[PDB]
Amino acid sequence: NKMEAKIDELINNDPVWSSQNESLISKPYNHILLIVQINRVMNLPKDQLAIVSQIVELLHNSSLLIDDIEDNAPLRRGQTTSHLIFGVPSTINTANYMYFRAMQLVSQLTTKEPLYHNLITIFNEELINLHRGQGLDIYWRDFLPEIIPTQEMYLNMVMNKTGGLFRLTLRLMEALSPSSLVPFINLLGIIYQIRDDYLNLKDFGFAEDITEGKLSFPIVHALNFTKTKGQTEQHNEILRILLLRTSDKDIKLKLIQILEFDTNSLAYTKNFINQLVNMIKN
Amino acid sequence: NKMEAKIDELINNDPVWSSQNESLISKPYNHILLKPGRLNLIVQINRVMNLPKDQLAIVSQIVELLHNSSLLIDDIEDNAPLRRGQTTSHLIFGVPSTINTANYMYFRAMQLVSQLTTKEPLYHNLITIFNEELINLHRGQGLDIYWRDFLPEIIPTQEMYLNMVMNKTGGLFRLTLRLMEALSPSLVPFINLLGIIYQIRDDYLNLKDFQKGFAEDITEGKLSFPIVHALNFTKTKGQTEQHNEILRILLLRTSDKDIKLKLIQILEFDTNSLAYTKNFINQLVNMIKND
Ligand SMILES: CCCCCCCCC(O)(P(=O)(O)O)P(=O)(O)O
Ligand SMILES: CCCCCCCCC(O)(P(=O)(O)O)P(=O)(O)O
Ligand SMILES: CCCCCCCCC(O)(P(=O)(O)O)P(=O)(O)O
Ligand SMILES: [Mg+2]
Repeated sequence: NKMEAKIDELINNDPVWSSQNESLISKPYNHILLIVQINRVMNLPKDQLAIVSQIVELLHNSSLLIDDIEDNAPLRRGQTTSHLIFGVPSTINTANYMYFRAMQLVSQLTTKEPLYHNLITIFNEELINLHRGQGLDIYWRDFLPEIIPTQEMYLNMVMNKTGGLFRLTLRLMEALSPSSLVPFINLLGIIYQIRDDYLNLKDFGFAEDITEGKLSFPIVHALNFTKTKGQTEQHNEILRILLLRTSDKDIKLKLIQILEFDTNSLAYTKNFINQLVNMIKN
Repeated sequence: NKMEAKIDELINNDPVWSSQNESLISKPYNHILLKPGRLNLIVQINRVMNLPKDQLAIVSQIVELLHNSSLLIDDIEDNAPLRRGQTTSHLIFGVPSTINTANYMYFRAMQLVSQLTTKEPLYHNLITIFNEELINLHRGQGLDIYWRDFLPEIIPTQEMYLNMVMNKTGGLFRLTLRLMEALSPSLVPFINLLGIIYQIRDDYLNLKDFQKGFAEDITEGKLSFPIVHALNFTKTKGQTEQHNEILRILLLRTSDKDIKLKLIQILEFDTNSLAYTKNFINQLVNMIKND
């Protein structure tokens, strides 16, 4: 009787969610928490610009939470990663929750049915590309040495992965522009990712990419260079170190030395970046 | 300048993605499809809804994709060793690929919504429903995981448990119903009640089948309906030792069969949570059938 009235009230109402439940679920996210120039070309009413910014931050910060779980990373922005503090379970769920909260902010960008559809299609396509690229980068790392990607394979993976959020931001803005730079943002994403792989080793930075076993741009060059020159032992030593998932700084340095002195992959990568930067700068 | 050409063809084209690539990253998902898992429920609701078969199939693929992908994530979150009688995908392909693939399929499911219509207004409503219920699904899952992982910081009351279920289990049931109603050329209250019955019966059988199954909810430390009743019952009656012993067992995350059986028998004889739950289920069932 009393129970029934309560069940009645419950099922006839929208699901109950308090501001306090929201805070509990947002903890892994708030922890990591600690465009306008592109707008000098797009000129979006500071209104929409606010939402696009929130969308990008939600996606970007959430994808980093997941990326850190996927790479078992101990640090991010100089502090202990969220999953080590709140646990992997809550961190995955919170990150995924923020993906859908970002998705909901898209509807406040516009109610114009034609443009709305376009915005959700862009959001959908680029999150698809982001995940395809991440899945490929993860697959090569976790199945090593089953597949050693080539430079071309690596660049296609980057166009999907890194290119995704770069293209997402640019395409949303362009579509809302009251006034294509995609080829340019793509080049920019490639530069940013290769430089990120390069600096991970040069700052050595804990050179966490080695510990993670990542097929970075220099590693890909080094593996294909040693394969081509028939340097079996060197090729194998590189694979052996990546497979150790080691945190030993001496071992990480040993690999970096193979890359500096045997395959000259760091100079190779620097050069490649300079040629890309030149394509923009020229 | 030959690199320049390659680079140019690269950046001026859509990202390259092959069917071989698609197959590689689909492994964790394909594995959960190997064993049968709904198409039923959808067809029953269609007696009321009358969706043409070609659209019913698409709603069906959407719910399938989301449900299966949810289970991949759920199993990682509960560190479940088995799903549908087989080794769990994360244990085979690893947590990283599995998280990524499950999340990838959430977006492939979203992409399918546009195979339902070309009418802009209706398209917008379907996406909004999709979006709302995925938000609700994660809100309830967030709470369920939080209570379990930070126990004994929060001991939910029956009411909090029911709101968590309305969000979590209610999410897929309402998503399915709302999409169909929005397509039909409200049974929401009914579907909410069906989901609550479904979840509580699920919590109940996980223990009763062990007292044919592994009472894995105990190994997972879950604040199930019978556990919620027992924790509040022991607190209310001043059964301090049993209240703390229930907490200690959950926190063990144990696979020991005898320890799980001890906890189930505490629910059976000491707190009468199993009988309480069996009756709560019957009463909810009565609210329907008798109407
Ligand atoms: C589906 C989530 C994909 C997130 C990818 C984010 C890129 C992260 C890196 O920038 P980081 O791990 O050095 O922060 P990447 O070098 O591209 O792996
Ligand atoms: C309408 C949402 C789906 C309802 C059906 C759920 C079936 C039960 C399982 O989720 P489980 O027995 O592994 O917990 P499935 O694996 O999909 O059969
Ligand atoms: C945002 C992911 C939500 C996943 C929800 C999965 C519910 C699965 C269960 O049906 P099962 O773990 O017994 O298969 P639940 O009893 O509700 O945990
Ligand atoms: Mg990096």
